[PDB]
Amino acid sequence: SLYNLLVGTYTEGSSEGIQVYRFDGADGSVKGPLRVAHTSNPSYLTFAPDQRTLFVVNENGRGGKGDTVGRATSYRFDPISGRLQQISQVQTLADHPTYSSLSHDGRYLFVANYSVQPEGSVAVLPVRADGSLAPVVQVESHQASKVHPRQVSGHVHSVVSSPDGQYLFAPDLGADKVFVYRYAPEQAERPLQAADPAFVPTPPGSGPRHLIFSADGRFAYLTLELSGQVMVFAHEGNGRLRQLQTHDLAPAGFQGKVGAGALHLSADGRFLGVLNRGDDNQLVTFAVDPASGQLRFVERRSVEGTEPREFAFSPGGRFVLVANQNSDQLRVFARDPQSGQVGKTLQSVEVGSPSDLRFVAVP
Repeated sequence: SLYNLLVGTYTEGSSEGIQVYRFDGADGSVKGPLRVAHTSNPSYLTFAPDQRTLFVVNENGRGGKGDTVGRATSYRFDPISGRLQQISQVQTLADHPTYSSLSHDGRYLFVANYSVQPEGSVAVLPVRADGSLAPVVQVESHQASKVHPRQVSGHVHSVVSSPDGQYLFAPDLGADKVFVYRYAPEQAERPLQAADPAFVPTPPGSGPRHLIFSADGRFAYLTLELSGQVMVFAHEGNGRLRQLQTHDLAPAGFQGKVGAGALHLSADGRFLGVLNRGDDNQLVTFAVDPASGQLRFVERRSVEGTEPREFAFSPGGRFVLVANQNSDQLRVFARDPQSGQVGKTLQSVEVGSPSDLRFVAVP
């Protein structure tokens, strides 16, 4: 049961770009890399539904040694050989683009410019029929909350459409808000229209980061980086969210820094995994109530490294893989798809500053 495993990375160290590995669902082994696509800081990977057209953010910023402006790059991917072919590359108009997503009709790539220095933004990039990117047509920056030093300017950390695709949600870690836009392709010159409400506030100094929706669009889950929490919302459609629940990621009595990072639901909708960084460095697993969407704590598993940046459940659910950015390693763990429990460490993979993981089956 063999899959391509594409690994995004930061390229300040040994990595030279996107690394292509092979994952075996039969034993959990990771082998490679087979190929590396040379490019600057390809830290987040987004595939079109064909699983052949790949969109990448080049998370460059002004204080870098190398390229200093944010870019987005598109690729074609051959899942037989592992080959990646660059199609196009354009500026995102702000530093550190760190996340992207395609509009539901494929007409645009929404980009989250994080921008360590002022100012971050949502950027809108048209996508041509051949998968090439066109220059930015819209840029939206935001007012910051100034509750934490990391919030003196706006920092967009994800851009996520509702599953029906009509609205685009943009958690801004510097604003303590999730901004909400209506997607209006009929207005090619400004496809993102501010909705009502225009945002969903989060607690002061909480740092909203990543948002996901349940498959049925009824609920949304949001990490709060600075507070070390995950928030549960009911999604009403029309771009409206109402708060249901907030849960700490670290136990009561945990002394040490915390940081909430990536989150993903399992393919059966039954479990939510959330990373907590800081001094905690755990994958936190919750059971998801299908009726209320609320979360019940199941377990915490040490990621055996520092700054876990992303993770991915394996396609069959019998493994989970964590990218430990500061440790320069991937870790593969056994997983029980029934209980959601994460077990024995099966392998550690040395890779420079890994930041994202994506599975594509080998035809």
